[PDB]
Amino acid sequence: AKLHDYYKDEVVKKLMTEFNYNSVMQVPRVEKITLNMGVGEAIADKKLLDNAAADLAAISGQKPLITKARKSVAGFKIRQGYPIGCKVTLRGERMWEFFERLITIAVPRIRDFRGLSAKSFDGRGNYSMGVREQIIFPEIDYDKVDRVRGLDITITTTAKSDEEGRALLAAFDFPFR
Amino acid sequence: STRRNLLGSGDRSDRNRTYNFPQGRVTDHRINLTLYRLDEVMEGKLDMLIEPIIQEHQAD
Amino acid sequence: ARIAGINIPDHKHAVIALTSIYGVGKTRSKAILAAAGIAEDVKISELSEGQIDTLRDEVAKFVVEGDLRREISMSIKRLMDLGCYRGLRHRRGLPVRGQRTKTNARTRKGPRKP
Amino acid sequence: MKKDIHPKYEEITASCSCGNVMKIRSTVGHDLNLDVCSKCHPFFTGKQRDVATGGRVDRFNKRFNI
Amino acid sequence: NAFLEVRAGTGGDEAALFAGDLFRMYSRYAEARRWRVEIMSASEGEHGGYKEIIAKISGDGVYGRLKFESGGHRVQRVPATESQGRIHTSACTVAVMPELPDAELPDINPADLRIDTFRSS
Amino acid sequence: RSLKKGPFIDLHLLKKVEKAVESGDKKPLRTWSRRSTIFPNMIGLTIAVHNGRQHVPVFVTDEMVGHKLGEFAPTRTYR
RNA sequence: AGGCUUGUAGCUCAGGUGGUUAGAGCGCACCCCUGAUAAGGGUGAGGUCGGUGGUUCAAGUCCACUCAGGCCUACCA
RNA sequence: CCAGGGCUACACACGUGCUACAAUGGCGCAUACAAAGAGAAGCGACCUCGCGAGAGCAAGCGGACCUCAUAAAGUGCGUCGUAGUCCGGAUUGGAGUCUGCAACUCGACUCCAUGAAGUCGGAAUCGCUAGUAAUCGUGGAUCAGAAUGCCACGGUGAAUAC
RNA sequence: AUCUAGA
RNA sequence: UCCUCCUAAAGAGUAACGGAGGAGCACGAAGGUUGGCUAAUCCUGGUCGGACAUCAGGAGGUUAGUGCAAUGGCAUAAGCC
Repeated sequence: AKLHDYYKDEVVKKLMTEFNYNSVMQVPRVEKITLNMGVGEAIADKKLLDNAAADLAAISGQKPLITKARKSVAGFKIRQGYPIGCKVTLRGERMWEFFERLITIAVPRIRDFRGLSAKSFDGRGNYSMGVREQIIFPEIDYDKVDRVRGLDITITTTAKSDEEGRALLAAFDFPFR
Repeated sequence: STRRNLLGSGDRSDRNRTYNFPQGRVTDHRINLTLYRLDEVMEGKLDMLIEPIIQEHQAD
Repeated sequence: ARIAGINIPDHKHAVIALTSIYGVGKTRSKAILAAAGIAEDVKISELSEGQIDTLRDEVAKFVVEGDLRREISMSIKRLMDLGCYRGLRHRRGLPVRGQRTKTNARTRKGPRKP
Repeated sequence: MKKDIHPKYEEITASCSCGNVMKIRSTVGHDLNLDVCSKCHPFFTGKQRDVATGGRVDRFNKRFNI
Repeated sequence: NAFLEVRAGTGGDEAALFAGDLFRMYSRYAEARRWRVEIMSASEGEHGGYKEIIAKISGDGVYGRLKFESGGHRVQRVPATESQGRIHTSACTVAVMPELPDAELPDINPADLRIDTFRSS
Repeated sequence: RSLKKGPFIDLHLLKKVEKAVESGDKKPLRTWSRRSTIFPNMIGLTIAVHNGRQHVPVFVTDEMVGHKLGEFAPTRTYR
């Protein structure tokens, strides 16, 4: 929210000075964020994904979709249509607020922290990182839960290539070692 | 036909060596070698055993 | 109560609770509670945040949970790259400090499998 | 969003010991205590100290002294 | 390559236990010069060692290095199965047969075959 | 862990290093000294330390300074 | 020649019908009993399921294709 | 005769031990109660310094006097509440200290971090009838240093034999 | 159940 | 007995102890209607996660799917919800 209101004035201008766009709508703007959590171990413990989706409902804002096996594989004992990973594609106001709550209280609480990498770009302008635990989010007690469960945030931006998207996030003082 | 000729009668009449542990001595009957080794024979190291036999086999 | 990584005790006295941080055992904890000035048999349940702020910077003096793993691993990985005696012992998992290796050494050399 | 399937999104107030308050919206419950944040954290001094650790000859010089 | 084959002779328990210790001797010799040794068959003894142990040794000129070991080998020692502690004399016998590979056993050449077709009875 | 007063060397090694200062580079300098530490001025040299039967030549580097010479010459040769 | 039926641990066999998981006796390795061996007692490893290719989410199994073994038939002239 | 290495190597097996698995216990403080020994190119107070191994000057004593030498289990008071833990201490990283010409292969000991295997152990199996078994500490020889071994000493102190 | 063969 | 292809000679039909394969069912919804949607397989980045689980983007354009044999079809979709 507040760094959306920092976006619309100083990050738009902050990139209009840099990559000298003759238009304004050529500036990147972050489309959405898709928190995945591919729990996998619903094949053996069926009631695991109840709490594994209930975690994303409290980390993010809203209620998660629980997704299914596309084509069935015998490498992992899943039949097609089996609930194997829960996701939330949050966007709008809640994506600015989850991203704002990401770089403020969630990134610096990572244990044995190096700084987020910069090679986690797909060659398109989309940043995708993975987090190990839950407890970089304050909504988890560390005492109420019992599982080593973690997710992997996927930041989707409308930049053309990732030379541009690294500038878009690094204009939000995103860590980038 | 050949194995019977090479594998001897089995009995102790000396047939092509001894291995004398109380004296410590080894005697190959041909090229009447008198090596006193028996720890330098019982882990390989029969280089000195075989080598004068191949010399006195390339003698003919 | 989140100093240097995690630190979650439960009704445990404070010097025993601060051992949980990698990089401080019993002594260095009494150096914390000596310097930062907390009584020893208080609990981190009782220990409020206006006390903890004197400890989140006090354990931060000596190298703790985070940076000490790459300190230690940096020294080990140094020794392997030297190609000295001891790095030639760290490559293999044989005891560095000159122990018996004929009979003992199942700590360094793993379980008695083969 | 939809109604009566989503959890609450109460705007709560944050607090670290550093002195950096930014109130924010989540489902933590009542209050937010912190110790580090986007500031007051070694993102810029802890990413400086982990690099420089080598150097051995001046160690040997710290034992002769003459 | 060669077939090293140690049969135990006189002293059927003790020289079985000693043919174990000639097989370990050339076993220790073939490992020195880096030759492959492989126990193709081994009739074990009663108290250790073997009554016969035929083991193919391959390598680099195995036969010319080891063709001289065929024959007996008389063994003077105090045995292992000796409760009175006196010397007993035994013998092991070794053979060394060379590699001698295979060629096609029939030449099914029908120009050698006189085909005689006659009436059945 | 050793000898708090005086990092230890031998004169037949040390003066050989002193002459190896002005000699430029050399072939490996046949020394049997293992009980000596490596002074920092030996960097660039290639002295060969006796392991017991052969002299292994080892290049003194900035990492390998306070250690002794016999660190870098493994005696027993396993599998 | 076809027709029917084997092939699974080092050996002898189940497991195959019934598609998702490999077992038994003996042998073998290790430790006890014993003066020492056998017997015995305790502990353990050991398989890509004859090689080849399809179907299937997955082949030891199901269908072809063979390869090595076995039985039966091969008659009227 | 000499220098370096080795007898300390490590896919494993066997023998004897030491430490444990804990709450009749661990830790912190205060405190009590011995025997037997050794000591001069030795034992070494006292006092100071060092977190600690120890370092500086150094009194005494070839000793019933001087030195190692604070005996520990014990008792009192807290504390931890059954957790692989305030159990256990391997293993490792760093800095040390002593002796010795010399501590890399390969010494012992301290401090700080480390904190693994281990929850009484299969078939079998050994010692032990009383100050014994068990447990607790101490001393000597060998020796520059270097014992969990050996040789000795005392503390507490059983159940059992039809 | 057995314990070969050199006083 | 029945279905599909080839033989079958560009309508239909057409034999052989000719070459290849399936059926003796399934489904109260896998039927109807309205509304919505578009694959397979690779590459890049990503928590354990792996060549092969879920995510995001890109390439590709039916190489997918069609309850089951093959042919014919099928995006207006007959495939998916």
